[PDB]
Amino acid sequence: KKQILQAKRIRKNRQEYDALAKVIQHHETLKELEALGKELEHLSHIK
Amino acid sequence: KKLNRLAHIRLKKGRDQTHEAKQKVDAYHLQLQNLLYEVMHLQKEI
Repeated sequence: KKQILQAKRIRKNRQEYDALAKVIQHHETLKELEALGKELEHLSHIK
Repeated sequence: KKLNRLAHIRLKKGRDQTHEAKQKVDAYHLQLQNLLYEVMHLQKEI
């Protein structure tokens, strides 16, 4: 019974974590911005 | 001969009573094993 209470607590924590993961899903970005800046510099040199 | 027959009959009765007690203990142990399996599975799920 104590373990069932603990499992209810763990299920609430897992639901909160799943809500957080779905909210986040709803380093690479900086590299993409750097590549876009290099492409903009190349386009400025071409212009 | 009469003493041997009496002793053999007493040994048979004693072995039968022991077998009955063994069956009772085995039933109690199976109930306890079911309880322990339930507890273990409940701890595994929780």
